[PDB]
Amino acid sequence: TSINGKTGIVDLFASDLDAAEINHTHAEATTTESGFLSIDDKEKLDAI
Amino acid sequence: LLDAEDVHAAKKSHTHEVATYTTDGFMSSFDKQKIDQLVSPEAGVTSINGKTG
Ligand SMILES: [Fe+3]
Repeated sequence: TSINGKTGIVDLFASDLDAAEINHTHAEATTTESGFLSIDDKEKLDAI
Repeated sequence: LLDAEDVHAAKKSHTHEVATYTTDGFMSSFDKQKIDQLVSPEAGVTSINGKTG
């Protein structure tokens, strides 16, 4: 009958179902939350 | 005193039986709901991203 309140010709996507895309980015890693390694951190690790 | 029955006449507020397989007449109200459902049904999702079944 309906999906997420949508009826008829409906095209659902990731954000429509509160989902992430294939090419999606996360929050960068900080001192309190885990995440992607920053460019500066990678450069510092490579230089060390 | 005269009334509709006294003169073999239909009552001022009279109704006919619903139509059948052989005789005509009114249609049942839920039949009207049915036909109004057939025309412009908007019943569910016809196709989801071009996919059916
Ligand atoms: Fe992810």
